[PDB]
Amino acid sequence: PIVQNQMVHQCISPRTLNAWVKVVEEKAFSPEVIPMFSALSCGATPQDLNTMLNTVGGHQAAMQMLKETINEEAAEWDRLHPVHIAPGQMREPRGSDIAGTTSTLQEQIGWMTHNPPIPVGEIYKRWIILGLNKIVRMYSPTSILDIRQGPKEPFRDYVDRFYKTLRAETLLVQNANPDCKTILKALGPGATLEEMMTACQ
Amino acid sequence: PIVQNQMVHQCISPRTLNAWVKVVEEKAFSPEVIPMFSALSCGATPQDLNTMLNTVGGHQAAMQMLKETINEEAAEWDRLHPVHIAPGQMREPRGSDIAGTTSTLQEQIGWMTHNPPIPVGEIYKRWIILGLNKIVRMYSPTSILDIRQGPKEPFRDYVDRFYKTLRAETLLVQNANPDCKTILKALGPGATLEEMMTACQ
Amino acid sequence: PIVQNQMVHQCISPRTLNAWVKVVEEKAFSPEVIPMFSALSCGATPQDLNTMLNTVGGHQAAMQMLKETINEEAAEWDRLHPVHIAPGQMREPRGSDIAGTTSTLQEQIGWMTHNPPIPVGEIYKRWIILGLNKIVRMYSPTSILDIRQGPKEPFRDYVDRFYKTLRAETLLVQNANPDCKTILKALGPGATLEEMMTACQ
Amino acid sequence: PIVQNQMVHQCISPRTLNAWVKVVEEKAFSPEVIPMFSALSCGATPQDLNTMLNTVGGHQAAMQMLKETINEEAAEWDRLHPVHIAPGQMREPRGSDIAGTTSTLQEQIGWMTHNPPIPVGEIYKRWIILGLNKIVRMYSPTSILDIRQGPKEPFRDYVDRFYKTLRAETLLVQNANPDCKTILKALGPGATLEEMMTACQ
Amino acid sequence: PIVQNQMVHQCISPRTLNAWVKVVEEKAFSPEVIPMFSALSCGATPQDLNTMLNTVGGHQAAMQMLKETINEEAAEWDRLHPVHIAPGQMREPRGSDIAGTTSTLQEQIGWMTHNPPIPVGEIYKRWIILGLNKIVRMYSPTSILDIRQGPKEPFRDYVDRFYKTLRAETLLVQNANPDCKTILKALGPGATLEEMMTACQ
Amino acid sequence: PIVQNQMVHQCISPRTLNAWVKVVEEKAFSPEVIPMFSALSCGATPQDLNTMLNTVGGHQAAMQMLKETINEEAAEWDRLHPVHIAPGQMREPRGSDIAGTTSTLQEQIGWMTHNPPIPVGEIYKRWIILGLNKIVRMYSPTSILDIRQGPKEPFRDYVDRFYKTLRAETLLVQNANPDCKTILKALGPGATLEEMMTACQ
Ligand SMILES: O=C1N[C@@H](c2ccc(O)cc2)c2c(-c3ccccc3)n[nH]c21
Ligand SMILES: O=C1N[C@@H](c2ccc(O)cc2)c2c(-c3ccccc3)n[nH]c21
Ligand SMILES: O=C1N[C@@H](c2ccc(O)cc2)c2c(-c3ccccc3)n[nH]c21
Ligand SMILES: O=C1N[C@@H](c2ccc(O)cc2)c2c(-c3ccccc3)n[nH]c21
Ligand SMILES: O=C1N[C@@H](c2ccc(O)cc2)c2c(-c3ccccc3)n[nH]c21
Ligand SMILES: O=C1N[C@@H](c2ccc(O)cc2)c2c(-c3ccccc3)n[nH]c21
Repeated sequence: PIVQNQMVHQCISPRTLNAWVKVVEEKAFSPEVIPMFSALSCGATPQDLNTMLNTVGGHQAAMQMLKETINEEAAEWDRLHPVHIAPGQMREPRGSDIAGTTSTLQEQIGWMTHNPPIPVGEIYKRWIILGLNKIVRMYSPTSILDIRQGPKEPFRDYVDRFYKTLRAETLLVQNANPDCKTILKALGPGATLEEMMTACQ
Repeated sequence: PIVQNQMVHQCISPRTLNAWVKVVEEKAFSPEVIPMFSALSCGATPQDLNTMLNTVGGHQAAMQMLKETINEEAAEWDRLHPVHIAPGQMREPRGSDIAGTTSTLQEQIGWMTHNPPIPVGEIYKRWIILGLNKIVRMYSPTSILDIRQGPKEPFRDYVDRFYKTLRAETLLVQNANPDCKTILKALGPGATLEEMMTACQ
Repeated sequence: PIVQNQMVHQCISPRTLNAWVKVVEEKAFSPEVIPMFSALSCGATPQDLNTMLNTVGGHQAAMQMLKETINEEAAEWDRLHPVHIAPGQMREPRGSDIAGTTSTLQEQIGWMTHNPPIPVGEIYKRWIILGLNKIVRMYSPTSILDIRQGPKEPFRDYVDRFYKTLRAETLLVQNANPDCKTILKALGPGATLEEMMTACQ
Repeated sequence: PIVQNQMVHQCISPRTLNAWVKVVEEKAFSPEVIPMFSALSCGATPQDLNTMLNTVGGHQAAMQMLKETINEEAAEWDRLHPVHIAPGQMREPRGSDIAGTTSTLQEQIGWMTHNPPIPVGEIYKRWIILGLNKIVRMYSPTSILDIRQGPKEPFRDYVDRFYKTLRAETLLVQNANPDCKTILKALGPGATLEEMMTACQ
Repeated sequence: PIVQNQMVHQCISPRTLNAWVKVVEEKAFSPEVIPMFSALSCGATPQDLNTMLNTVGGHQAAMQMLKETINEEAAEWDRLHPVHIAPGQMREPRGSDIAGTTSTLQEQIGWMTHNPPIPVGEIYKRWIILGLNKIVRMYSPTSILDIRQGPKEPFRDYVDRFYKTLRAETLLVQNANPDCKTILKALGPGATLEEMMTACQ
Repeated sequence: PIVQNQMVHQCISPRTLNAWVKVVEEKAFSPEVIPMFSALSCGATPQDLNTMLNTVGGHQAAMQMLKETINEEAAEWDRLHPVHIAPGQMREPRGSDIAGTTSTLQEQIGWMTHNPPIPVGEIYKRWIILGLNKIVRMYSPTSILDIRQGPKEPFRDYVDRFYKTLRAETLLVQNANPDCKTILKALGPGATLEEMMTACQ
């Protein structure tokens, strides 16, 4: 990453490398893996972002889809900012430069700590997370329509499933079971989730 | 977080990220998870507080209730402090800015290290903990009325349960079993818990 | 904690938070948990001491007894030092201020690093350890009178039990078994534990 | 490694040493072990690169092949840059010097931090990774021709295998099973992997 | 401990605290626990040395013997250096001061960093290790006389046992079995252990 | 160790202490334990090298052989450099001084950071590794002559064993099984291991 000591490059740590690999192995593309990726890639250069993605062993269908999303975003960067060199001067980053493909670490360090800074780490991380959210949604096994409360299912457990599915992807009342549904209609409109959950406790 | 080096931003650590996720997985909304959250979010920016909350995989009914509490507190912040920009000047944080929704990391860094400082990390953490205490209370399985000492239950074990339930949520004497209750009445008023626990040992 | 960088505040660490919670879970109120608590709370502010105590999940009968001891010590602090404010000046800490109840972190930082320093961290830690020793003694299952050497028990194992019990709470010779007791009387007075343990090997 | 404090030598860490050894033990020469090696050897001297390779216990057929690749690259370095000494002056690194065989740590430190720098760590790491990719390819058990979708195999699982094999080493459509193949031909040309994977969901 | 930043006090770490406790739990008073104790107590104050000893849960017979050895050494310190105060001046450390019993942390910090330094940490550690070696020897289960090579025991395994016992507490040839003994006598005098071990391989 | 802050002494870490002890316990005197020892003892003083060796619990036959090798090297140091004191001046290190036996930590710190430096840490580490390689070779269970490819053994597995044995201690072709041997002779002379391994795949 780049961090303060002045902004300087620091090695990505064994802890960070390990953390990311393990979260992917344990959680796959569960929605909460996105904020974890983002946190572990704090201050990350494009080389670091590529390093973290490369260390993943499985899920190569997903990694391939991620490359496609990244390519799309790179072509849009080049559409918006066409790259136009003078000796010892900073060059303009194209799409592939931001994705760490055609840029060196020094060039990446140069853009990020420049004044004004060109945050190629954050621009790339945005493309990656955009791609990762597309995968999270695809790998979501259940539609929100299929999430309904079972006759003996505690209301809490049903809501946990409802917003879990919704995160990946008055309907809550519709899909509640008959008993709790009657209690919820009795509360009327403008009832908070807290009040609903207490009412069906 | 923000810490001293001067106040500067530091990345949230893999240890901290991991610690929080594991405590939630192991303890759910047991009362003691609140002080742990608060300690792990020491010096935290709103982005950090959102990051920690986002990394939680389950409990989305609870996370939804937390958003509701946060919204309520945000509307009260905007009621108390209406946001009213001049070039290169610091803007006033509204409710959603404190919750990290409509504020950047730089703006957050700017408010927190300003002189005088606007501690948006602590103001937000207060809203979160307020919401988290509401959940702790809701998920408490047992009422204090139902906590009574069994005929062969050691008095210590009963008191452990009594104050455990009470933390989530002369009654102690009333709910004691006949044998220990007689010993406790014999001690009279103004007996400390220590003396009570020794008397029924 | 407060440590040198100048004396400055540092966040309590995930390692420290975890260490304390695990020692309590594994050892409960075994005597050796007191020196571990004291070591893990090195340089601790009252907020830190409260944080460590709060993160404990079980043992709420004990935590309640601890509050009682702390209250007693707070009332004695207020008896000895009655608190008597001038703008931008340091105020005098009362009992509840030392216990972190009515004091902010800044006020705590202010007292501790002041010249001359008012060590509210150490004064509070003393009250806590005083309370913790009272609990260690209470939860000690065996009296030293009941610790006696079994007919086939190695003398070493018996002494391990004898001083273990004694830590929580020529008697050693009296409670030794007949065979080893005769050997010990033959050594006469002024025999060291080493010589006793060798003589009954 | 060499890192900023000025560029200075730092010891390779127990965490780093352990990380590398464990990844090799768990993953052998799975493709993703290359980016992990590269990340763990960030800022590494030739001595460090040799240290990491030496700590590997098994896979000595592979380590021998790696030496061969390294020798080949060393002979090409000597072909391109023949080494031609003056007292207290820096000497020119030959092939074996870059590979850490005939160079001391001080000489390595000297080349790397020189102005202009001769990055012997990165030049050597390139030779090593070049050798490691040759092994990854050799130890790949399956040809991409043999990767075909089973009649009841989810399309996602088949693509995971397809790009996994391809990483080690409209064919994707050809090797799909009859049912999904018909759906894919119906999409026409220029369909993204995302659309293909959704179409066969 | 005390370390360089100038010599300043640093908190004993959770890693260090944990390491010591675990080594004692796993190895008891195996000989190699002494050098581990010494390494973990590097730069340690008397308070730190007492902290490490206090955190040990079992082995209170041994800890009691350790106190006895320490007392003996303290009385010898007071015999050699009788303590003879002037305002704001450093006082002379007596036996109990070195053992951390009657000395504060500040006084300990004062002696250790004084010029010339009075290394009370090292003087105390010497008393402790002297006591610990006495225990290692006592808890050694086997005499070296009883260590003899079994008829089918590999010579290496026998020598491992021989020097293991010897560490706790031409004899090696005498106690070797008939077959290997004849081979060893054939080597003559002045044969190294290496040659002996090869000869009986 | 000694490291840069200026060259200053730092405590050997719990991580480092633990790492070494565990590698010995898991790998004994497998060849790869030598480079691990060397890496973990980076910047080590003789006291540190002795500390690491002392913390090893088993293998006392080997540790004894190591002392013998060290003694031999010490006598050669004294043969080459006879030690010949002036107040407050640095003395000349003899054999036993380099081995940490008759030298203090301060004297060791003094030699190592002197200008010009006398690297007693590296000179001693060389003696130790020289001794450790002698043990690795001795404890190697299999001769390279006994390593031959089984009739159904994959060629890769055989080569792994061949160079494993060779590390501890056209022969590769001779010891290959009939089928693969014919393929290898057909390749002719000057075939690389890569080509051989592919040819017998
Ligand atoms: O140099 C690299 N550029 C990206 C990359 C590589 C190819 C592509 O079509 C899009 C992005 C990448 C990746 C990568 C790996 C998995 C998912 C996304 C990007 N790894 N290394 C690189
Ligand atoms: O940008 C964010 N703002 C909050 C948030 C998001 C929505 C809302 O109604 C209240 C607060 C939040 C959260 C969040 C997640 C779980 C519980 C509480 C807040 N995560 N990210 C953000
Ligand atoms: O703000 C606090 N003050 C103490 C406290 C709280 C109440 C009391 O009667 C005595 C001390 C405390 C504790 C606490 C918890 C368990 C045991 C001892 C003190 N946690 N937070 C606080
Ligand atoms: O000093 C060294 N130089 C390399 C090396 C050693 C021999 C060779 O033919 C090529 C490279 C090496 C290695 C090594 C070990 C395994 C794989 C590759 C290089 N370990 N130490 C050294
Ligand atoms: O303040 C202390 N002084 C020593 C001590 C305590 C009593 C004694 O007779 C000798 C040394 C000690 C110990 C201690 C504990 C176990 C073994 C050796 C010393 N713990 N705390 C203290
Ligand atoms: O002070 C010491 N000097 C060495 C040592 C001790 C005796 C000897 O004959 C050779 C070297 C050593 C060792 C040691 C232990 C195991 C193997 C090699 C050296 N531990 N402490 C010391």
